[PDB]
Amino acid sequence: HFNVYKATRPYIAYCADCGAGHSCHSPVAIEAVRSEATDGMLKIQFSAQIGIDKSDNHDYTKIRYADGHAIENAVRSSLKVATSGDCFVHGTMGHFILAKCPPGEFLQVSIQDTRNAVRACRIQYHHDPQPVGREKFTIRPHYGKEIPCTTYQQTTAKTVEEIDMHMPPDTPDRTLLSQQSGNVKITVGGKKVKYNCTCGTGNVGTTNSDMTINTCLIEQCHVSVTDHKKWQFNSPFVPRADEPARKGKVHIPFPLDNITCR
Amino acid sequence: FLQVSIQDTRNAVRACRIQYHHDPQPVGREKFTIRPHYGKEIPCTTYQQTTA
Amino acid sequence: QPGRFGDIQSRTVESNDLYANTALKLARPSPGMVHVPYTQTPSGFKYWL
Amino acid sequence: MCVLANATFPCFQPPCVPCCYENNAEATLRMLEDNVDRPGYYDLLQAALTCR
Amino acid sequence: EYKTVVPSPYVKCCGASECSTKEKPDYQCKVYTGVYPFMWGGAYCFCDS
Ligand SMILES: *[C@@H]1O[C@H](CO)[C@@H](O[C@@H]2O[C@H](CO)[C@@H](O[C@@H]3O[C@H](CO)[C@@H](O)[C@H](O)[C@@H]3O)[C@H](O)[C@H]2NC(C)=O)[C@H](O)[C@H]1NC(C)=O
Ligand SMILES: *[C@@H]1O[C@H](CO)[C@@H](O[C@@H]2O[C@H](CO)[C@@H](O[C@@H]3O[C@H](CO)[C@@H](O)[C@H](O)[C@@H]3O)[C@H](O)[C@H]2NC(C)=O)[C@H](O)[C@H]1NC(C)=O
Repeated sequence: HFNVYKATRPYIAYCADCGAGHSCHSPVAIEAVRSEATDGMLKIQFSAQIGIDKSDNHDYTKIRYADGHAIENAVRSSLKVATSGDCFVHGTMGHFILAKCPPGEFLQVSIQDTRNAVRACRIQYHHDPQPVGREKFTIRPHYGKEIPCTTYQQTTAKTVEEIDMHMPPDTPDRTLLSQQSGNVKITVGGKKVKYNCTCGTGNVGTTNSDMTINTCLIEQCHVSVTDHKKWQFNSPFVPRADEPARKGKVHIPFPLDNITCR
Repeated sequence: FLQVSIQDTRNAVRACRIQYHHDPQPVGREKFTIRPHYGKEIPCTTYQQTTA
Repeated sequence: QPGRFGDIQSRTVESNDLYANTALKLARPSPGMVHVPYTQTPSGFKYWL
Repeated sequence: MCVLANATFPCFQPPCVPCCYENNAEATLRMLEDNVDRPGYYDLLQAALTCR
Repeated sequence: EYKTVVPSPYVKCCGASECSTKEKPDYQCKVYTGVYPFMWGGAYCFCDS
């Protein structure tokens, strides 16, 4: 069947603080948190999509994440989501993770890097659940009524939902310029890098292989990997490549459904 | 309170906890919890890592 | 009115037309960042609840 | 009901069948980026990224 | 309850962009001049200001 998560990639966005009070571009940036389920279940949204390995195969243990225009994968274990206490992870698919957290004033998600280094993001969120009914109990009893309530299910059938997707912008880089002696070289690897230089009418246009300048210094030429060929996400932390926009559509998992609470 | 602990030679935890009432309040006129991605810049003071 | 009951009003649950009034405003981005800051009065339905 | 340039083909049977993405990824994506307002989008997306 | 939709910003390297009006509920659009954004590996839009 359709494997829609083949034209999508993890990306790198700007997280407010990475668990230490300092801000840096993390691969596990947190987008909006949705909590319209009565029993108190959250739909946290990553940036680094999970459940699908680097080779675009469904795996229960590998999750993709972006690392400098290069995709790797990390073990699904060590995916820790927490609030004032320590949450419980229910669902896992795509960008979205389901959790039931104790009350608190923030939440963070983190996972080990390829070299086993924690990559965390922390967002301010006032979580305080109130169970359906007229009593503010904590855990379910072994004798009681049944009251209707709503929750997020684990089904991934047709849902009638949308995410806007677009092609990634011209990612800039500077580690690909190497000044040897009065000339620079551009690294390759599949990245059809775009360039713009000021030295002697310069050079406008995109290459696909190595190139030499022979004329000017480093601080005139530039690297702008274009990539394309994969939809990223429509996030406010990463720019667009064109004014009239392109836009796509993907269905989010875990719809909302009726159950009964005790 | 707070406690500090670290393993012995034989991997036995050695601990010590002291009573301490900790309740920080950020500088300014809002008692926010973590820093935003858009705001003002207010001076403060902190301990630096340098050992000069 | 913004911030109270019926800030956004839809003539029917399936109706396409929508009237929203929540004092959405945009602010200049900080130097060296890409974030599109904005400010908005919170939902009127939640405060009515 | 979907259109490509001047094709106007049914969305259920795109002209790229089969392996639309594998043959030409970028062409497939730019194809899907003009049908977002067409009601027959999803069935096109079903066919576009499906082949054995 | 409402839901604020914020599409990704459009940064024009070495140029100027013009705002266009649309028929959307509570639409807001503005253009800011003199930005010098940054990304993870380096700051694109070579033009200084
Ligand atoms: C590669 O980078 C150079 C900058 O080093 C870009 O040149 C810049 O081009 C823009 C418009 O194409 C210029 O903006 C306007 O130019 C007119 C020209 O008369 C001027 O009157 C305006 O006041 C405004 O500056 C900009 O000046 C120019 N910068 C220069 C020459 O240093 C070039 O566009 C880049 N390549 C591509 C393909 O965009
Ligand atoms: C949980 O159960 C409730 C009720 O058991 C579901 O609400 C029901 O949703 C259907 C939508 O298919 C409503 O039908 C609608 O009827 C109106 C006419 O009044 C029509 O214009 C619509 O096109 C649609 O056919 C139904 O009225 C509504 N029930 C009530 C009492 O309002 C709910 O969808 C279930 N699922 C959840 C909450 O996730």
